Amino acid sequence: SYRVAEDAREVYDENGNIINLTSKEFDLLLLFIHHKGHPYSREDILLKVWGHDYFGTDRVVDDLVRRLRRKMPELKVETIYGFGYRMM
Repeated sequence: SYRVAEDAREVYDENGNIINLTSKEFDLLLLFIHHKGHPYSREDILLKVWGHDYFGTDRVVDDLVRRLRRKMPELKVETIYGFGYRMM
């Protein structure tokens, strides 16, 4: 339902509306779309999006996912309760 330009870091919906993701939102999108079905824990996402020296709340991951899903409601992201997220 989306055209994802990984060079321009832009997303276009099926009608050609531009969807502007932040850099972390785009990184998260790439984790999902190239690994469909894979269960990502919150820590897994943190290490790949925030890096190796972040020790704060994992609720930043939940926030990032919600922002991505509000910007891209047709994405088949699913919450894995108590664990993390996957995209089908």
